[PDB]
Amino acid sequence: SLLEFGKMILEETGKLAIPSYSSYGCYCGWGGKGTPKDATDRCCFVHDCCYGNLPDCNPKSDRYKYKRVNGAIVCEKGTSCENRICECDKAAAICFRQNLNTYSKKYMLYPDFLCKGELKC
Ligand SMILES: CN1[C@@H]2CC[C@H]1C[C@H](OC(=O)[C@H](CO)c1ccccc1)C2
Repeated sequence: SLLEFGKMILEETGKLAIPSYSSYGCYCGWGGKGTPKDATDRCCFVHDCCYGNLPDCNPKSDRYKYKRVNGAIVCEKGTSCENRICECDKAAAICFRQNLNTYSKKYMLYPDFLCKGELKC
């Protein structure tokens, strides 16, 4: 679920999902179009594609379970949708962590008109 993803993001990065990642660049928090602005935005692009691989799943609301094995995220078995959603979220949280070194506040609340063009998954 979105709330679980937000908790995972905070655990991983030390940043609150809202507002650090809810309106960032062209793909974080609201998706759509444009060339991703930087590595963090590319994490969101891929996360959006990942959810897009699951047409008949409901990532915003469906809850999954996971544990930590030392720092590692381990998705625990639930329904097939839950397992796949968890793997999408885990990857995005790791990606955000890997790209904190280039996170830029200038991309928070990024305006929609600066995001044009389709980028295929
Ligand atoms: C799980 N749902 C999909 C359709 C709305 C959502 C979120 C999707 O893509 C996103 O993760 C983005 C954030 O990057 C998002 C946009 C708008 C609302 C919630 C999430 C796929």
